[PDB]
Formats: sequence, C-alpha cells, structure tokens
Amino acid sequence: EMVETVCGPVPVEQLGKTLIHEHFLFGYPGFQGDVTRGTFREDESLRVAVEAAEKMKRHGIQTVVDPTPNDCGRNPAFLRRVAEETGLNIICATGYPYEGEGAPPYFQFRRLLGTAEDDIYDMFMAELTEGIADTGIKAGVIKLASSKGRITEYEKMFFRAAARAQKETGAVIITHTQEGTMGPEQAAYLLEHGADPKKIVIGHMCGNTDPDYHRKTLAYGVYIAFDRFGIQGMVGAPTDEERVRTLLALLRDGYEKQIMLSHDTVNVWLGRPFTLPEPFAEMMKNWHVEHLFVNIIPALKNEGIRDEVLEQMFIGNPAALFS
Amino acid sequence: EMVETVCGPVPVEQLGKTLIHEHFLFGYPGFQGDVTRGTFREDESLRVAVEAAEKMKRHGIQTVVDPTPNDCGRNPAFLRRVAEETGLNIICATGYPYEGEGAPPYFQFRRLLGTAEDDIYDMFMAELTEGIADTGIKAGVIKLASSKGRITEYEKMFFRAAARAQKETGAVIITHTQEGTMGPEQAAYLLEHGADPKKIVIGHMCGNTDPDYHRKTLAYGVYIAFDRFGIQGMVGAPTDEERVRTLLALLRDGYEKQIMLSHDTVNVWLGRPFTLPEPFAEMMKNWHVEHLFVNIIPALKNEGIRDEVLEQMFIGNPAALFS
Ligand SMILES: [Fe+3]
Ligand SMILES: [Fe+3]
Ligand SMILES: [O-]
Ligand SMILES: [O-]
Ligand SMILES: [Zn+2]
Ligand SMILES: [Zn+2]
Repeated sequence: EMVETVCGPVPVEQLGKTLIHEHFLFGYPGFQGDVTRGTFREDESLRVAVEAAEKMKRHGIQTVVDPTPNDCGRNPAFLRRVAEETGLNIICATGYPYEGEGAPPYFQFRRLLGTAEDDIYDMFMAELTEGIADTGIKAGVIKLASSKGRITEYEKMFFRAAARAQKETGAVIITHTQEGTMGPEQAAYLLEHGADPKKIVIGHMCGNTDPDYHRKTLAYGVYIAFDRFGIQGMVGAPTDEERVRTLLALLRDGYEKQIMLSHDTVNVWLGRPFTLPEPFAEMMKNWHVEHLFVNIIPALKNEGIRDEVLEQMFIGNPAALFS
Repeated sequence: EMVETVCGPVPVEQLGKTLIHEHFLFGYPGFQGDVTRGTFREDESLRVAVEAAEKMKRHGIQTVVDPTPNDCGRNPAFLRRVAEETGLNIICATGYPYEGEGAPPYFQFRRLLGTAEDDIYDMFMAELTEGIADTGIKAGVIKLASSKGRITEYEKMFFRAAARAQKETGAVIITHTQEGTMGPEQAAYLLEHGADPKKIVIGHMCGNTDPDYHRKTLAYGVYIAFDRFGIQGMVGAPTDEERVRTLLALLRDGYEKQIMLSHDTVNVWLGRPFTLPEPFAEMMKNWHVEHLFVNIIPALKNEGIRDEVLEQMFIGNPAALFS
C-alpha cells in the first residue's frame, strides 16, 4: 500500500506514470578524490535537477526511481529538495555498484574479517527501515549489480544480503546487468536464495539483442528493464534501433506486464566536467529524459504499439511492482 | 627552504624529528557508501588523533608526513585542527591509491576521453600550488602507488603526471609498493620521465627482505622507507624481526643517508568499526605510533647502531628530502 520516497510514505496507487531508472546525480567511484577541480555545485545542480524533473513532468511522469549506488553520489537530502520543489515522487536506493565500476576494497576487507555479508545486510536493513544517515529518508529499493559474464563472489554477498533483506521487508530489488550478460543468472541466484520474482527488476536488459535471452529471464517471473534508451556506442551498448526491434519482439509475444522502460540518464555528473569527444558525442546525443517520449514512443506507435500497452508499462507495472 | 604544511609554509630547517608515513584518518575506498552505519565521529576522531600526536610528541617527533590518498579520507582541515591543537607539523599529500586497493573507474573513464593524465597533472598542480578544495592547505608531497608485480597502465598515468608536476614544483614524491614488489621499477620509471631521485621516497620497502632488491633500488639515488614497523601477518607483510634483519644489513653497508622509518598507522578508521580476528590481532599488536621508539629503536641500539645514524634517518634525511 505504501512505498518510501524521499518525501516519506506515498501510496503505491498514487505513483502514476513512472520512470524506473534515472540518475539526478551520479559520479563514478573515485570522483571523491578529485574534489579540488570537481567540487559539487549544489545550487546549479539543483536547477539542473529541477529542470529535468520539469521536462519529465511535461510528459506526465509522476515518479522517478533513482537507483544511484551508495558510493556513487547518492544524496537523499538533495533528492528531497528536487521532489519538494517539483512535486515529483522520487524513490532512492540502497546498494553498491559492480566490481569493475565501483570501489571493491572496503567490503573486500570485511569479507576477510568474515562480517561483510552481515554488514551489507545490516546496511540494507537500516537504510530500508530507519533512514539513510541523518536524512530521515528510507530507501525504497535495493540496488544490485553484476560484472560482465560473471556474478563475482564479491557481488554475490550483496545478492545474498539483498534476498535476506527482501524476505524481511518486502523491498523491491532493482538490478544492473553489465553488457547484456547474467540476466537469467541474476534471477536464478536471487530466487535460489528466496527472493520474490514479483519484486525483482532485472536491469539493462536492452543491452542484449537476442530475444531468447530475455525470454530466459522472463520465465522466472521477474520484471526486465529496457532502461538505457539513448545510450549508444559506449559501455558496449547496442543501438536504439536494436533496442526497439528486441522490444517489439517481446511485446508482440505478450510480455507487456513484465517490461519497463527508462533511459538511465545522469543529469548532473559528479566530479570534474567533461565533454565526450567527436564520435561518441554524436551517438549519445539522445541520452536525455525526453528521448523516450519525443523519439522512441512515436516510433513504437508507428509499429502498432497501443496506448494501453504503453500505459501498462509506465503505470500498471510500477504499481504492481511496489504493491 | 619552505615546505607547505596544513598550517601554511614551514622552514625545512624546523621540521626536526619526522615520521615519514603515518595516517591520522584512513578509509578503504568504498567506505563512503557505508555512511549510515559507519559515520565519521568528528569529536572522538579529533580526540584520538590529538592523542596520537601527543604520543608521537613524547618521543621528540615534531613533524609527520600524512600521505593518505585523495579518496581514502584525506581531510586537510581536520589535520589542521590536530596540528593547531598539538603544535605538530603535518604535511599531507595529493595522489590516488593503486588499483587493487582503490577506485579506478573515475580516472579510467577520463582515460577513455583522452584527458586522464593531463587531468591528474592539473590536480597535482592545483593542490600543490593553490590549495585542496576551499581549505587553503597545499599538499606537501605527491603520493604514488603501484600493484603487486606490476605498475599498471592506469598507475603509470599518475607516475608520469607526478614526474611532470615535480619538474614544475620541486615537490617530494612518496610511494607505496605492494607486497615488496616494484621498488626498482618505480625509481627507474620515475627517472625515465625526468623525476629527481633526491626528491623521491620509495615506500614499504620493508616489505621485501632481500638486501639485493633494496640495493637495486638504492642504486638509483632515491630514498627508501622501512615504513611498516608493526604490521605482521597481513597484506603479505613479513615480521618485524625480518624488517630489522634487512635494515641492519643495509645500515652496516653505509646506506643510512637514504633510509627512513615509520609504522604506516591508521589511527582512526573511516567507515564502520571493526575488530581483528585473534590470529591477526596479536600479530598486529605493536602497530602503533610509539612502536619504533619503545621497541625497534632500542633493539637497534643494542645491535650497535649509533645515535648519530638514527638522527640522520629521523632528522637529516627529511631535511635533505624537503630541501
Ligand atoms: Fe544506472
Ligand atoms: Fe600508508
Ligand atoms: O547505471
Ligand atoms: O599504506
Ligand atoms: Zn546500471
Ligand atoms: Zn601504502
């Protein structure tokens, strides 16, 4: 009935049109060391975040899930300021990134001491049921991530802790898959440890263009996410046209009640500013929060996707996911 | 004539008895995501640090080089509070940790953009000549680190940026070697790119117990640090007994003008508190800031080492290094 947001409990029936994976702030681990040349511009960042929320609102979005990992710039008080200003529901996460794009040392050390998995579980429980730091804000989802072609032993501690915390809380699990791999493995390993497939979103599924792969993942009953629309030519990502072709295939197979769509935008980059060089810059020009509604969804309409199906993906699925 | 400390410029003639490598604060990268259960307790942390500064003061220490990496909890305003309270000089660093104990994703990403090495030089320069963040404190040393058996291509970016920055500033370089490897390779690679051997300290050289390895590194003209006295049974460390035996052999060969000593303490761990399991716990029991002066230094004296040699290592060498 309720979900925890950055503005406290909101009824699930009032979530409305929802983007399941968007980052208002994000920084790659290691950004914290470049503070002198890449310090956080709080108020200009707010204006950018707020303006992104307003772009999203102009297409009817009422809720955004922001699954920024704990050490990647997750800032719940900042997200609360966005939501208070814009009236948008924002759900944040508890969790850590995968090995190759994260900071493994800290919890690697605690595995050596033999308390890592228990420490992760305790973090998850605290941030789900009490609050993050002193913000008073509970996370609404557990964020999980796995490496390319592998759920490493390090990563599996988080999967196991996540399953245990979901058994205790009912919290939704949202995942990251690296370069279109481990989708079925993620679902199977979480289920092995008692997670609920109805509360799982396997992410970055648009990273794999083989509809057999998605069907392997869908058979577990989980949700999948085509959540990187507009990312092309980097992090191994396929083209948007490949994303559209794979999605139409599944949708023409009757899989609407399990598919959610998003962009995985980074609206404010933490650390030092940058501009992508000449080739990616072109491929990445549609990586913004209006892309799905200005470009992708008109194309889906022309391919015969009906409003009820879209509405199923943007409204019905998040509502079922969080209830 | 002057070195920058966390209380502005200090004459090199006034540094006195110096510990070349001690961490007041330190956290393994990834500690930033454990904020709810591992918050930084400022008051108590200050109390603990101030006490470490006084324990060092009672054995004549007037200066400490704190080489904590930028993303490992380096906190120059906090260090300044310790120094102002205690009168100790504290010199801090600019630098990143090696791959296996750090967060590479951030600067790995900037290498894809082609800007990483330049960005690292820009960071070194700003922190050495302008200030860290808005603290007004300049780093006094560049901190470098490499992996076990390799100076990776990621690490080499920082090595080349450090050599570049030293050519511009005359700043001292302090290094971390992993598990007794790559001492000769660090010196050779730094000198290849124009770095000054009189301004380099190759660290954790006590991790290697073969005097030929040490002599190989010494042949480059650089300083070397037996800076891990008290660490045993962890991180591949050999015993203090092995440390002493190696150190006596070098001192008996006349190498005292190139050797410096320290413990590499972590006086306040960042993130969540922990307790070492019982095998490691007793082996580590001497890892504190008085161990040199209570245990190691007097046993060296019993073995014939003269007071003027010790003073060369604790006083003469830091003075030579920073001038
Ligand atoms: Fe994401
Ligand atoms: Fe150290
Ligand atoms: O992501
Ligand atoms: O260290
Ligand atoms: Zn992701
Ligand atoms: Zn070190």
